[PDB]
Amino acid sequence: RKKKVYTTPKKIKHKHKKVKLAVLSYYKVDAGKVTKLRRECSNPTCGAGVFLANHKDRLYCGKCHSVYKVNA
Amino acid sequence: EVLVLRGTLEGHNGWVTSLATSAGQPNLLLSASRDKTLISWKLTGDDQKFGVPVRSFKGHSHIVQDCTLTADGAYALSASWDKTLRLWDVATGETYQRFVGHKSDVMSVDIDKKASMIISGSRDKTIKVWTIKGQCLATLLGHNDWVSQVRVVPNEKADDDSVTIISAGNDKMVKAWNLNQFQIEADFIGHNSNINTLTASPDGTLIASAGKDGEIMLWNLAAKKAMYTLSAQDEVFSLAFSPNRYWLAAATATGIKVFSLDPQYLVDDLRPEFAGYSKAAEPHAVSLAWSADGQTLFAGYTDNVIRVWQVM
Amino acid sequence: ENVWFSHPRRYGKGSRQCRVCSSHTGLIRKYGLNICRQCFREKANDIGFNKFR
Amino acid sequence: ALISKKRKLVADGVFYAELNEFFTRELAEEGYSGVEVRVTPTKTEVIIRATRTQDVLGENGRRINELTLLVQKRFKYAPGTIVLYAERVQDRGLSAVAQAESMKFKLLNGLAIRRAAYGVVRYVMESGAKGCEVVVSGKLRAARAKAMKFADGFLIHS
Amino acid sequence: MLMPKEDRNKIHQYLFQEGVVVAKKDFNQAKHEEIDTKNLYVIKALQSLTSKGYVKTQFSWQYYYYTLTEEGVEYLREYLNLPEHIVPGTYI
Amino acid sequence: IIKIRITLTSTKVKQLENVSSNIVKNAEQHNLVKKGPVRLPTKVLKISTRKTPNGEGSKTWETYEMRIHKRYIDLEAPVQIVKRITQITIEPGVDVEVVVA
RNA sequence: ACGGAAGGGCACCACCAGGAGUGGAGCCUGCGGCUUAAUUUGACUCAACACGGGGAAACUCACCAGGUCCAGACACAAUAAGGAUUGACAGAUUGAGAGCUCUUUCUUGAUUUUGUGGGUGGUGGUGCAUGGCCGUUCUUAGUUGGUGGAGUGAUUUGUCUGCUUAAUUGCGAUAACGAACGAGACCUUAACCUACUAAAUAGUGGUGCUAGCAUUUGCUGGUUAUCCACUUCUUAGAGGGACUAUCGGUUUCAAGCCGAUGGAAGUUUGAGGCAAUAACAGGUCUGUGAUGCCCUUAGACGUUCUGGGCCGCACGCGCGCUACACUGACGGAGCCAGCGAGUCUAACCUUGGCCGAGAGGUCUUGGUAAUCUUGUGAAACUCCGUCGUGCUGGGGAUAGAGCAUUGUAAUUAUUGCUCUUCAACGAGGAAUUCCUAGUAAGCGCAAGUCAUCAGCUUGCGUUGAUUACGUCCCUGCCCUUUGUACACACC
Ligand SMILES: [Mg+2]
Repeated sequence: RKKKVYTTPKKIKHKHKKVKLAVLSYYKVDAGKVTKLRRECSNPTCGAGVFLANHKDRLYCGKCHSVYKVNA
Repeated sequence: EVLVLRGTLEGHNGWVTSLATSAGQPNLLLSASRDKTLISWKLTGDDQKFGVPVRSFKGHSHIVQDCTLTADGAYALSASWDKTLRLWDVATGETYQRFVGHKSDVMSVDIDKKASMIISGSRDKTIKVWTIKGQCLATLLGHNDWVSQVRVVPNEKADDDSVTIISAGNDKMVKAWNLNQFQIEADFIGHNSNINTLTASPDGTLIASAGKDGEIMLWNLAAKKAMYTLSAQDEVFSLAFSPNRYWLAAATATGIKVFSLDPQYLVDDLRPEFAGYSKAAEPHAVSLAWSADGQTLFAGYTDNVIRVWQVM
Repeated sequence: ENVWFSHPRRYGKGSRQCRVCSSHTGLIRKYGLNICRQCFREKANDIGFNKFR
Repeated sequence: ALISKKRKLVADGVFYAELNEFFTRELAEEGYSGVEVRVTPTKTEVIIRATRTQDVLGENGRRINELTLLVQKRFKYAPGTIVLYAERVQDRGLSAVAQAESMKFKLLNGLAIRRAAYGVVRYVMESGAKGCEVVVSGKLRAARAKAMKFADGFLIHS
Repeated sequence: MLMPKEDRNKIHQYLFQEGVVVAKKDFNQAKHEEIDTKNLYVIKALQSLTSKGYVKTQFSWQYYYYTLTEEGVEYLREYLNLPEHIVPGTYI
Repeated sequence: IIKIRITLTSTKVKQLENVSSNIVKNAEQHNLVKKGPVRLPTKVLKISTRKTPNGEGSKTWETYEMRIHKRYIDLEAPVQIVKRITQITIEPGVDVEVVVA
């Protein structure tokens, strides 16, 4: 063992660093009541405080590790 | 095996004139002292503290000379210079029965097996044998000098045919009594000074007696002979026989000496240090007794301390 | 990440290991010793294995 | 229970070996010499043999309760069934474990090898030993390792 | 090291009420048997404490030996509980 | 009365024989039928490492021996004297187990 | 120190006289060479090469082709509760149900991220920097103070002419006297005990119940405790016994040696364990959380996961196994041991009943063990029969098909069983190893490694010899004398 040739293509890529977006916490604001958008989860361990992401006809929540899947 | 330092027990205001143990509870230790009281101890098996007293017994008006415990570990008996004996329990103090009738001090009291009767050697040259109701069933005479120490012998057989007691006074001679007939059976002569302590071996055959001249000379009352004599070269105060292994301990003036009597040599010459006390005489053990297991030996010194020596 | 220690280790030299030097080679597991060959020879007297004959 | 006596008697033998190596590593600076394990029912005990008992017994009973708790946690004992004493040494000039540790710390303090060894061996003979022998081996004062020994009296290996 | 906070408390609570941790030198041990967090979590948190002091470690026979020090008890006081509490066996 | 059994396993003969003598010594001072010490054949545990670290040198072999001595005594006694016979005989190197029946 | 110098002794790691062999054949097992992506590596005369306890499918694993993770502690600085950061459904991607990484947008939230220092780990290098351990010099008997003597001195004597011993073991002689280590003594094991201590976890005899024959009162049995008695056999505590006892013969008349008798035992009773002073650039950094110095430390030389390799074959070498047959092969029959191991929160040794040609499968049971496996009913061996001098029915290499077991996984056949295939090898050249009595040799069994694999090793028992009771001829060793231009010491 002398050195490394690295025949794999030069991938020093890292993960997404929990991508730094702007402020994202908006149910909806009117002139000043609040209505629910990006609806909550049906899990009994989730007392309606977690958003369900919609990507492509899917509903995925991040409170679970893997699967909060109630498709609509 | 060497006896070493384990701890000290401070619970008195006088010399610990007696130590006694019972096989019922290995953590119990009864201790009579010069402060007219008896202190029962509770042992925990730890460092220098070793534990705490449990019950303090009061009611004697003079020095409690000798204390003893029964087999069950509950009942206790005390011989005190107030011409009375008192029978206690370690539960709540509570003197059951007093024993009066002696015209002078009583040195040693002793309880027979199965709590049957009690013997008592006193300073009126008598050996009074008492019931547990307080009735002195028999009084024995024949001692010219006043008795210093009495004891019953431990029958190896479980009450084979009879029980016998032994006596030792300041008359340089040891008596051996059978209280079943209230008769004398053996005069043991050969002491040159006043005998102040005697002890019977747990085998029920060997008797060790010792006095002011400091010789510890042996008898076998089964054969009624004399074996030998060995000296500690100073005054000795009390003797104790190990219940399990073959040792004999002696509370001397210079300190404590434990003897391994099968090949008959000294072992270690126990000399604890008392943080000074240089100009006058050093404190010495006055009463000692082996424990039930035989791995621990308690000694009552003059300076308010019960000291424990334990084999490693 | 479910693949860090996914391989089973229930037998062979990869499961057992010396309890003193943390090695898989030269293991003595007679009488439940589970110690290295060299480490046993260091403290056989402490364990109680003496050499008579 | 319910272990064969061959596997049982092996177990407490290696239980001694684990405890002895732990106490040498922990109480190295206290002049530790050895232990013995008291196999008995009703709160079995372990006795330590170290020169400086006033350091082994810490302030207000410290330094031995932590040691007892560490043995209790490691070996899975019932609480209150293991206790630790400490009697110091019998004739510490006659023990090699005490003397080799004394050699090491004298060497660690910057003392010369000849000066540290002769002081140790003269103390062992002052302790009534029949013969003593101290050997130091390694790169002592040069890059090439040597081995110089110090003997007094006589020693038998037969 | 991630070392989540609710598991940091129970590790530090055990170091308070006992002060002695052995913790079985074997990573990914799958639920260490005194503190029911991971043994990797126990080892690295107490190593994190050791590098700044507060605890002394002795290692022998694939087992650690963590012991709380006098400088660790006063920092563990304000971190976990109130004063006038005896961590080690100093209370008799 | 109840019939019990005292079994002693040891690695030291001197620390076993006198205790078995002591066990039977507290057994005939008052009279009861003994069925005394039956000594099982001794067990020799052998471990044979080579001699060495890594295998250079002449192939020298060792043998480490652990000796096990076993005895059992079958006694019958009332319950109050079965207790304090297994408390007073506590000594290094030997384990004592008592079979109730 | 060496000598193809001399004198005195010793050694089956020397020979003699022999035995069994190895080297010749097939195989499997290490080493080299070649090959390979890698075929990891250390070790090269004794004192490397069935050695690294190294019988590697994964792991081991150190090598190769790839994919993860930080388990980079702490100190400082910067980002950062208008979010420091972690994790992930589905798809792409990937050997892959690795949110590796990307598309999307959820969650977590102050422990983290980046930078600066450091920390840690390394089966990375250096055993020619070391510790410890081992091997060897070295299966031998050697080694050193004190005081005194000799010499200017390095040094020498003591520590020796002779005899004796396994022995620097002793008798002795003596400018030495008195000592210490080594040897011996010691410890363990195998031998003898009708003597003690007593054993339903070892046996023995009688007594009860009961079976078969004979019947006449007997023989062979069974009966988990039916009961009684004992310790010859078995066990293990304390002991005894051998010290060359007695006699004869040899020597300076001593240490001793030889012969015979008695004895269980006459070689130090047999065998071990332990084992001097001094040394080796002997081996080990790949046993160690033993360790100095150098290297690496995030695309890692750390660690983990998937595959592969260590086993690859024109050839050479070392340790072995199976054979070349009739003192044998095959089929029935007899049946005879010893050393040991074996599972509580875990599947260990397995009896017995049933199914199956076998391998094996299934239902239970005993055992944490002088209790059960187990009397380990082992094998060689012994009868009876077939074979008939024929590479044959010796040999079972190589190869084909199928059935099972362990294992996540059996292909590069793990291994076991069944059928078929039926090679070389006709007693092995030069060389060369080991061995003197319950020994060589033949034979199998237990344990280590183990999940599965023993042609290996550590021990054990079965059967059991021929030849010596010597010598320095070959190879070495100890002492003395002697020569030396050698001291890295005749390489
Ligand atoms: Mg005055």
